[PDB]
Amino acid sequence: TTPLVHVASVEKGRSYEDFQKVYNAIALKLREDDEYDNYIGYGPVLVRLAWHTSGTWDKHDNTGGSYGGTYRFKKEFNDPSNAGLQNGFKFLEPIHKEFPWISSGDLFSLGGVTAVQEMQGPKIPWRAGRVDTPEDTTPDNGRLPDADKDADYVRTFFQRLNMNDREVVALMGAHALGKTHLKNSGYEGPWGAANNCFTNEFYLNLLNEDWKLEKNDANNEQWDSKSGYMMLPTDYSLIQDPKYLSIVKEYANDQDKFFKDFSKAFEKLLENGITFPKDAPSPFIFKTLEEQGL
Amino acid sequence: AEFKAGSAKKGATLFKTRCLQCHTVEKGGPHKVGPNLHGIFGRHSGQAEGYSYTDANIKKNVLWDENNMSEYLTNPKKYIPGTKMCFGGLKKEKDRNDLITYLKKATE
Amino acid sequence: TEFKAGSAKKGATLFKTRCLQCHTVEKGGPHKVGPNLHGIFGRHSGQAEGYSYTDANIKKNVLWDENNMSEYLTNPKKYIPGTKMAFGGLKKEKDRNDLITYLKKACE
Ligand code: HEC
Ligand code: HEC
Ligand code: HEM
Repeated sequence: TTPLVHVASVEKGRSYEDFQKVYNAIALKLREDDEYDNYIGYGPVLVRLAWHTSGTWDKHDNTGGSYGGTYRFKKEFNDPSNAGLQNGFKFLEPIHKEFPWISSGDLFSLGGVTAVQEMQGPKIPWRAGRVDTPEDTTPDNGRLPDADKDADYVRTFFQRLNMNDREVVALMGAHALGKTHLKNSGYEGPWGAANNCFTNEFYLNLLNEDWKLEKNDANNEQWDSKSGYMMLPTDYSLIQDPKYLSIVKEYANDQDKFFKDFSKAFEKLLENGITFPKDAPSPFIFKTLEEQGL
Repeated sequence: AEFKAGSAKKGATLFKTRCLQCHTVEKGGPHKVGPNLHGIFGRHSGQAEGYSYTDANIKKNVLWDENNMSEYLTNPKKYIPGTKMCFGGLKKEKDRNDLITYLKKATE
Repeated sequence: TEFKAGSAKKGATLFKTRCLQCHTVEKGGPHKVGPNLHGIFGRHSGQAEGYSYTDANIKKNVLWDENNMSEYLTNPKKYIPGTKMAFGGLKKEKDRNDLITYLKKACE
């Protein structure tokens, strides 16, 4: 008859205590398997995983998005845009086996929320209820952003995710986490030095480092600084565009502000495409391990 | 925390894998993301000449020794709230002892 | 000259790749973010017609010769602080040679 709607349905009897148990499981494994990627740990790749699985959404026909958890299928799993994400998938496998009742999309998104919180970032309210959909619902590759582009490209790309200037700049601050790996994306290097702590370092480095546009070993160009950091062409476009620059500057000078906006934008990202019943529960705000005397 | 002598070799590996990213240990070595650590034991926190410390680190005004260093490395932000050093900490005593045994030697 | 002179096929792609988004060189060519660059060389900075220049580009009034032009491209904001041209600069002499040479020829 007409267009797709995805209704949030949380499994019977499953509530906040259940999901907090899953959060804890991820947070614990994040601490136990700490050697990954030269001790950066799996936090950054989990955040990138939550973003890539949600970022396939197209607001115009409601295809893609985190709802269906389709990254588990071949086509999306092998999207070149997802090179390296297999690591986050493997990290979460045992977790899913311990908690078989949680949906795939619910697990991928919760993984990003847990990683952000456990890396001392802002609390990200989260809502359960994503439901696995058949392989046929797997979007084709090509929906994630190219990093070799400019501000106009970034702005129009994010319009497809219903994101505005503020939301775009805030979400990009996640690049404070982890690093680019030449074998994965054709780009190499960290955006900063505090790779596994969620801060506003991305904006600070963008504004305070001396950047030089250079070719890397994969023959792509990236902006490099003397400190050994890098910025993708799309990251640097945030100080090339005037509108974006003003927001970069305000986050560079106010982390609490960045945190609040990032929290709102990341949850929105994670919930795009999802219709939540009006009688559905208020979003959950999980306690960190630290907050549990753990 | 109470330091107990350990393995300098294993401590060297811990340092290389967990600290070198941001710190050098040789005398006259350069500051990097973090302060060069030569002469760290016996000096007060935030006194490395030429490095821009956080306000919190300097105010801790801790005269570094093997014991409070062990306490610090167990949970940096906990011991010095607001420090900008990004590091969750070495939770195992054995790990902290091997590392400090090495640091005592490498810096000395 | 003090500035050498290079390949103009290279300069061409460098210009198409790094300057084209904002500037034309053809005669009559339309201003974009940047002024039409036709007959740049031999003119004073800030003269293109019916293009609005930051007072900074006007008040510097320098004749554009392949030499002051190369100092400029290395770092547009150091050269004409306040300029609004959003370019990081060409850190490579060949590039600068290669480009200028191209320009020399394209903006005749
Ligand atoms: C990602 C960065 C990074 C890593 C990894 C890191 N540090 Fe630090 N460290 C810093 C920074 C930055 C400071 C400055 C703290 C401040 O000013 O708040 C610092 C400060 C310290 C201090 C206090 C120095 C003084 O003079 O007061 C000690 C001691 C220290 N680090 C030891 C180590 C050891 C040992 C390790 C590893 C087990 C380590 N650091 C890992 C960045 C790092
Ligand atoms: C993103 C925008 C942008 C880019 C990239 C760019 N330009 Fe500019 N250019 C401008 C603007 C805007 C101005 C005027 C600046 C002002 O008024 O301060 C300008 C001014 C100039 C001027 C001075 C014009 C005059 O009449 O004095 C020259 C010469 C020039 N650009 C050449 C170049 C070259 C060569 C490149 C690339 C290698 C380049 N531009 C890249 C936008 C750009
Ligand atoms: C213009 C949009 C974006 C582009 C082009 C982009 C591009 C990239 C690329 C090229 C990498 C390196 C991958 C690798 O080589 O391992 C990466 C990593 C990462 N991105 Fe982005 N990104 C974008 C938006 C985002 C957003 C919105 C988030 C999350 C909110 C995000 C989170 C991450 C994380 C945390 C990593 C580090 C992964 C790791 O260390 O394994 N990115 N991104």
